[PDB]
Amino acid sequence: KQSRFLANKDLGLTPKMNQNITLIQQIRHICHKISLIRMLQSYTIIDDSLDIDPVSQLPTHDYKNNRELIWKFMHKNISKVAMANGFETAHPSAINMLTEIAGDYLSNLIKTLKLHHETNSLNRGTNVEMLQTTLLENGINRPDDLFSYVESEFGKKTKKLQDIKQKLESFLRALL
Amino acid sequence: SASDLNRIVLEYLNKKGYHRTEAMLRAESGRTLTPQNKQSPANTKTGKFPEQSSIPPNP
Amino acid sequence: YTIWSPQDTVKDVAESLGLENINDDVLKALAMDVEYRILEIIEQAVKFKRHSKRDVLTTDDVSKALRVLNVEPLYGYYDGSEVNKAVSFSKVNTSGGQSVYYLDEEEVDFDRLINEPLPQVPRLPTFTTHWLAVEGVQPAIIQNPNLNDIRVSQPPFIRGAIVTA
Amino acid sequence: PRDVRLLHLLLASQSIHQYEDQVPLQLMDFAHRYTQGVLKDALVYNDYALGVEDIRLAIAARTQYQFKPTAPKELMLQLAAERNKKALPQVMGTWGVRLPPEKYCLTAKEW
Amino acid sequence: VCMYTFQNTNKDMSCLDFSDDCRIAAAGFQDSYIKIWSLDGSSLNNPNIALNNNDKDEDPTCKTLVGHSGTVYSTSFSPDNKYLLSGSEDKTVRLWSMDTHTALVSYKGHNHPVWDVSFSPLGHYFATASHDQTARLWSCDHIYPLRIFAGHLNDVDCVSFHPNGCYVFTGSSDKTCRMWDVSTGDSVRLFLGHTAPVISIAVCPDGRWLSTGSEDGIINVWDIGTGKRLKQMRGHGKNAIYSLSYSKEGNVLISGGADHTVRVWDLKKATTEPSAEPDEGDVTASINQDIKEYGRRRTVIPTSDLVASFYTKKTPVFKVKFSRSNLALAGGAFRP
Amino acid sequence: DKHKYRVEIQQMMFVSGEINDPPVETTSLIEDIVRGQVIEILLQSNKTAHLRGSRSILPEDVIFLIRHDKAKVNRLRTYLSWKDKLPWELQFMFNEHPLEEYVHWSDCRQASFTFRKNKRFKDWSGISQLTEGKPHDDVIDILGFLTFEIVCSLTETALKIKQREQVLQTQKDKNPLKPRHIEEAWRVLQTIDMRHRALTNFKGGRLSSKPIIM
Amino acid sequence: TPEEETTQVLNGVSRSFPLPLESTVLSSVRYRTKYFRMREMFASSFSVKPGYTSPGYGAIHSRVGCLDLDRTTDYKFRVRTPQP
Amino acid sequence: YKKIVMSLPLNDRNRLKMITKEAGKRGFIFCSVFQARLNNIPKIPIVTNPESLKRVKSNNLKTPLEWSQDIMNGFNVPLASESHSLPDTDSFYLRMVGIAREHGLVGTVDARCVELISLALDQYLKNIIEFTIDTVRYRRKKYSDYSGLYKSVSEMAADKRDAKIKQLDDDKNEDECADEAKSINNGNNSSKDDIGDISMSSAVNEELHENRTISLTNEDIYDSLSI
Amino acid sequence: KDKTLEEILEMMDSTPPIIPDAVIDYYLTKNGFNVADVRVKRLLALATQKFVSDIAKDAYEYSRIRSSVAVSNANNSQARARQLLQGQQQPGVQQISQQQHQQNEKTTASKVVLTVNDLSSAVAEYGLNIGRPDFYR
Amino acid sequence: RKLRELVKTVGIDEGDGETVIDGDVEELLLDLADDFVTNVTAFSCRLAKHRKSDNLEARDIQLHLERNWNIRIPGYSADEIRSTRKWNPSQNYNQKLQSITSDKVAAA
Repeated sequence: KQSRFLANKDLGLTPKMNQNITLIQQIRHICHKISLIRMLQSYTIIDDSLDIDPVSQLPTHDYKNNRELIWKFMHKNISKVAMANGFETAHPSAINMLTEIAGDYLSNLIKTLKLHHETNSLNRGTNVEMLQTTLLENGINRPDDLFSYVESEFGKKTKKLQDIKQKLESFLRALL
Repeated sequence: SASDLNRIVLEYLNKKGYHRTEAMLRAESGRTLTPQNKQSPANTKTGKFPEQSSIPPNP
Repeated sequence: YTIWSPQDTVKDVAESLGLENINDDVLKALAMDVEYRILEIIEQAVKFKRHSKRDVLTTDDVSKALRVLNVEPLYGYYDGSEVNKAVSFSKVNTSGGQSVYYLDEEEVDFDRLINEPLPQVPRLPTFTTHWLAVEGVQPAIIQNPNLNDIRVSQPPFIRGAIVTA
Repeated sequence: PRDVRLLHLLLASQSIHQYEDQVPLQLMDFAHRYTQGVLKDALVYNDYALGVEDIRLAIAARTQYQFKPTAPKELMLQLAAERNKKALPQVMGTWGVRLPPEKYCLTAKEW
Repeated sequence: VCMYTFQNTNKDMSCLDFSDDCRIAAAGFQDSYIKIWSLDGSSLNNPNIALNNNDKDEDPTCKTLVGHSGTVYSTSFSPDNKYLLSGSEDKTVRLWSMDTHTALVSYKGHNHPVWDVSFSPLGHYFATASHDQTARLWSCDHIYPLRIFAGHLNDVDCVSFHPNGCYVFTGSSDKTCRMWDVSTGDSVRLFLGHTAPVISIAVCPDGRWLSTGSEDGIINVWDIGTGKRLKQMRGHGKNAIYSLSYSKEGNVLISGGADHTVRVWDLKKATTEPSAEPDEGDVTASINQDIKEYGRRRTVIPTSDLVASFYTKKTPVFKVKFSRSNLALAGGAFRP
Repeated sequence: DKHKYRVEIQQMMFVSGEINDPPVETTSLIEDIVRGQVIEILLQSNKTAHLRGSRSILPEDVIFLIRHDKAKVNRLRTYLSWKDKLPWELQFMFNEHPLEEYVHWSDCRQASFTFRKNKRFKDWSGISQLTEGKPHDDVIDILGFLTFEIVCSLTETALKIKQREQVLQTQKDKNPLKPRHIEEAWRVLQTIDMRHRALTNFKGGRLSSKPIIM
Repeated sequence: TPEEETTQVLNGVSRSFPLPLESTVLSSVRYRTKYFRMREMFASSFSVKPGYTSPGYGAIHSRVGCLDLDRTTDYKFRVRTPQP
Repeated sequence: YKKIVMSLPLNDRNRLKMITKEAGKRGFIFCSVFQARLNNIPKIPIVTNPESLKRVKSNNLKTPLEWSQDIMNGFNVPLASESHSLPDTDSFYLRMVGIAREHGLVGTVDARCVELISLALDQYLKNIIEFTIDTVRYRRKKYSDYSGLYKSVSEMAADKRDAKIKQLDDDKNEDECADEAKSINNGNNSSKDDIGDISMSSAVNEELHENRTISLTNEDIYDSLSI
Repeated sequence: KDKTLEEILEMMDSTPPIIPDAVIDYYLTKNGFNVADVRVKRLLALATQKFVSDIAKDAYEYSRIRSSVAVSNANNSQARARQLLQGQQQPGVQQISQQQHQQNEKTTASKVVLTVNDLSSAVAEYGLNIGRPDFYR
Repeated sequence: RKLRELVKTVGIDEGDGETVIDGDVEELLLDLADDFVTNVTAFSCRLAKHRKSDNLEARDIQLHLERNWNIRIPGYSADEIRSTRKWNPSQNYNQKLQSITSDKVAAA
């Protein structure tokens, strides 16, 4: 039985982030070959189908609301985005602090939208205005930049890593 | 240091306006225990319900 | 003095700024106020411990004495498989005229943090009832204690006086 | 470390015998940041005019907004006396729980 | 004593409470839920014979309530038993309907975490304890408070009414407790003599005697007229006394604490009311604490008021609730 | 002292909006604002470059402080294209790489802060006072371009808030820039962004921060 | 012996209590000024009936502090009280 | 006792230090009633030191008979809760000289720091009002590079008092904004500070139907209601 | 044209973000406010993902500036690509490798480490103060 | 009537709506300003006494608002207030960092 966590694991931003990650990794590999050329001139691929086990997916277990499973999925989905920038090795305490920061940011988003939903002031915003002001008061200053970020990280960075791969492949063909 | 506290209490009552007989009787009232109320949980023979009179309580 | 540091801890932060030599009256009064602030954190921590119905002082009992005392949060003291006392005080001495402990930590790859399987999750809570007493004595079912192994388990300051009807 | 076992003796001095491991680590990483900020602000206040009154200025600058305030009982008594002027409202007499009006309750709301 | 032991709570279950008729139990979790158990194994779905749809969901005779954003530190049931009042560390107290399982009203008057909510005797209006050293009187129809109870030195831990709903009793972490006039707001009694944070307070159905327990494992009783101490109770371990309960008719105190025991106390031994002692001996009496293998100064010596003590074998008792018919209920979580 | 760069401040004010002969106080306040901003730029850049382990401040080390504004560093890159590769970029992670008054409007733009020589600039701003090494390879050209951008943007927003205060004044009852206009332009340009505040909003403690450079 | 050393170390830790060097009392402007104004009105209203002296200074006529020109960082000072 | 394993690896200098500490190291106070008393009382600077006496006599600064009058005149300023307007230069000057005489400064207050205080209040209240304004509304034309009119209520300045809680002095003012700014619907806010009494619902008492005209205390509160 | 929120939710109907449904559900029921729209959950997932992408990217800038190896690789990038291009077949190797060995044991032994003393400064830009000392005495 | 002018210069129409204020919010913000004034000048008097003077100059107030509230008023005396230390550690501290880095490389 497929758990509810591994539902959108191939649906539009996880394959694009996976393509970004494997392009970063397979152009970090051509650099090893050209560094080997420099030495003579003197990999562990991703896996996202990891489920818990079928015994803990039973409805007699709280497989949706315990701290450690959600913390492990936050850890995986934050190490999946701290390597799209270029990191390849980290201290444990750094990813622990980054997961704490993401947890507090998401909790502040939900707390701000909660406070906008149940306030007893004489001016409550509508359905879309509360979402817009709860995006504004913490993070993004406009809604549109999210679509910029999807344009920036999975529409622009992918062709950047792609033509870096093409130029490095032509350079390796020109070396030997 | 409790006899000095007793003297501070007596001078406080003297300056806050309690007569000597009145302060002696308030001391004797403060010392004796609260006696027994025989209708203690208001037994249902001689006890009554509270009034539902829509006012807030007042001691 | 008081028990925090004469100079041996506060002065090694004074040198971390760049400040070379300062008098011992400064360090005496400063360390006294610093460990007063430590006790001020500790007292709200034991208040949160008592009202969370526990006996240990976990790291989330001092991290909620921070939000109350408006202190900026100390991030990075909670990790995966949150067990009681997840042992991590491996601090490594370094020699000299005095002692220096620097808390060694091993670096790790990312692809052994994403290709790492998920832990076990327990069952959701249930309850179970029995009789602790039926008339003031205990019926000695499997769910009751034995009242003679209560001596050999806990000292009489965490178990109180045993008397029976 | 010397201050891990000194924090052990400090915690045991206030009758705290059960705690976790990273709690003296958290106390030390609090005390480091607090003393570093205090000494940096005191170096500023000594370049302005080190000494103990300089430390007093630097720890009175930040007492005013983070830790537990001092003797707050008379301000709270004044504030209570401003709230306890108003006599209590009229209560229901139908021996139950009465709700607020419907707009002041979390029910007539929408997503 | 009927003991309700909760199993799979990984130290993240705060203080719980039972309703009256003992059909519903409410437990506040550290991850911002209220868990609602039908203690009879009932449906707890309130079906209302129409019975539209949705047997596809999983009902394990238990409902969860998600309205808080902080950890729930206290919870109180109405005497009507149809509403629940949950106080959290997010600075609200919320109200829940126990027959549709949703939130109704948020109550915002605190700026620090809420530690002890408690309804009135008649269910009129509830009092609240918090970290800001003040107790607050409320009403279930008003969003904002009605009285502020200020005058303690440290924060207020426990709160309780007089059984007529006319005075308020607050115990605080500065080794004292107070009796407050509910109308004028100002303190009427200050009870001194403890040596630890007062953690649970309870006033007898007679009303003339107040009992409270500290975190030093010492209960003591005062009388509200004199304000001084009649006697104390010295049988618990040097530890917390989590709950307290009274006999319905008469004075027998049931103390469920942190040393895994539920103890029974005679209130009327050393007073001027002896309460009808038997006319005519034992073997186990005065030899159990005359073993003293651990040492005289390293052991507890019980008062003459303690009569029995039921240990729970490694689960602590958060709640004692004495029902109407000489049956008490204890409640807690199985700890390891 | 002060009042060293008054005519050049006026020349840089002319390019943004109308000039109308600005007073002594507006030029003095813009001079003190720019003299503070240069010291903060040099302190932050020296703090960043010392921890690398080189007291000579690199040219990219001051572009580090303005790395968020991509259009402004593209403007700096086009400004460095008439003198006849950032370390934090996407390509540079990996180890190896492959192979009639219009003329009077223009000459005011050619007039710069430190274009002639860095003689008055070095003892006015105090380059030798806080820098532990010898930074002058291209730090003075960037420290001229940054002050030109600071004065241009500052007088632009001061002009816009002077116009909005003018329409507020003519709506309440129904030419030169002043120190209050420059101060409220500074308050507009020194508000912290919302994304640089998000992680301290629900916890109550006084936000300590750094002066935002333009 | 380590026993007397350990008990005297525990005697030392049981005697050290810290105070803070700077504590800012939580108060108000408005309640302080209103307290002063009402006390000034009712202090100017009545008399003193002294034994030998009355409290106050010029245009205060109440209990007034005696902070020195120096030692402004002191924690306590004298006040005025009617002396017989 | 039982801490031989822990109290021994402390070094000899540390243990020889920590067998010496005691109570009586300070000259402080800790009675919070007395701390609140000393924060409540008004204090005037006096002189006993001879060098400071000749230093204050040379710069023509006066005797404490003028500083006590300056305390009283700095207290007697109509502070800004009563006037319902931001203060002016003379009120700023009198309050700051009264405060400086409270702390000990017997000199003269400069005339530019008053304008600095003015701009400080300006930017403080502008920050608070701006981060209350951009929460009731999402200004779409602002915060971008390509409905009607709202009034901010006290519940909103309590609601964004906590969503952005760093913006305050954390003094009395935020305590009263959290504690007393929210009012229940029977609060009777548009009032005259006295009409929320119980006797103003129960009938004005008339006058002088008596030879000695001593009246009752339920009439005295109607007498004080008019003023 | 800047995208309206309804267009963003209409695109989140098709493209779900990295953080899955149950993580958002746990943080929801941990903070109250039970919502039944999947597009608000996907919008909050995308917001948290974009915010930590910005924080980790600023950590990447702070870690590439504070190392001499990275700025020297960015300075001598095409300058050493000249040496690699002149690294032809075996006649032509003797005039090179005067500088190749030192940066060879520098650049091939340097992996980018996300560090506490880097992230603490990358979020001290964002308002925090993560003060971890370097020893404990 | 000055606070209405302050909200007027904060909240203008600007083609997107005008925000106004109510009277209870005016009493709240006036009490906030009333306590802010005394809280600034009471620490500024301590700084001016710490400078061993008797006058209350503007550098005390500008320093107290720069260090703590970071309001950052442009120059009134803000060239003497701007103190520039580099906050580089001592020679013992870099020695101990060399010892820590030496143990971190000798461990591998």
